[PDB]
Amino acid sequence: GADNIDVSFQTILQQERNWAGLQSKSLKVGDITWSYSEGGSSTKPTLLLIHGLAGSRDNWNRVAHYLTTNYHVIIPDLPGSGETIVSQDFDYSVPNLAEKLRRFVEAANLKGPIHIAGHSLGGSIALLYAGQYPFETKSLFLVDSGGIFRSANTIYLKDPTYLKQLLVSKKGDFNYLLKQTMFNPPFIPKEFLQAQEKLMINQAPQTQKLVDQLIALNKVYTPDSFAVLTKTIDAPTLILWGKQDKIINVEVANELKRLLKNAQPPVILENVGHMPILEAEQLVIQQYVPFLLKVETNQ
Repeated sequence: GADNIDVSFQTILQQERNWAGLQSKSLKVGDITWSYSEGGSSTKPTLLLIHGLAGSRDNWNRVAHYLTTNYHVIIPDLPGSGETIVSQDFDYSVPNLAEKLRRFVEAANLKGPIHIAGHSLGGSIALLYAGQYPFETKSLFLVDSGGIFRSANTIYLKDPTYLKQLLVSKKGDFNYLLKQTMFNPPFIPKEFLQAQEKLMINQAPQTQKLVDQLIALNKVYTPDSFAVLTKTIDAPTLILWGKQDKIINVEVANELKRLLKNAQPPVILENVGHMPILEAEQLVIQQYVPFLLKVETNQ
């Protein structure tokens, strides 16, 4: 008819980043070409936002929109995601992702203690970063974070081989993934869903490598190992969960609270799944902005 919309999905992503007050940047650090979003004034406190498995920097756009006015926001595409380029034989283990993220923070010249937020696998990376670089970590915000828990009660945590069922490798897989990761998914036009699914299918060989590394990491380390790591983290911490999270059960939020010395009581969002940053961004910001103000005042 007379009202056809003809647009590239990449142009849509560009417009959403602009709406969030972000611009796309690139930085070569060793053998990695990092793709990242950056917003806000360099005079403002630095915030590093870390996405999860098979995600991308754009997962944080809805939340970042509320932070780029008063904060200096940095959102990288991790190896295996978005436009970040790595070697064909890259090491996708969580320890290597945390160490290479530190090299990126250094090369991006983001000095002093920085506020760090992590979603899902991003939360696991944020925890390792906070433990290895405590004087470089101003605060921690864990959104349905991974880890190795005694209170684990999902098939994905009990046997990470089940993470292979969440891989997007063929048409229709993205709809299956959304049904497992979200309880209140946002509005996603069918045409946008299909475009996003295709990008994930293109990254599938890398996601498979990440998953295999995660399976091997879970065989090596235990909840005892995780307790040793969390014992070393003194950073003030905010924990937020979706009550309906099918990937990492909500009981784990209380375990993280018990394990982290300076963690606040967890925020549990009713009718929200594993991705509050896309399912309830205004409710996430309602908690995170007063937390950041409190940490800034106490410093």
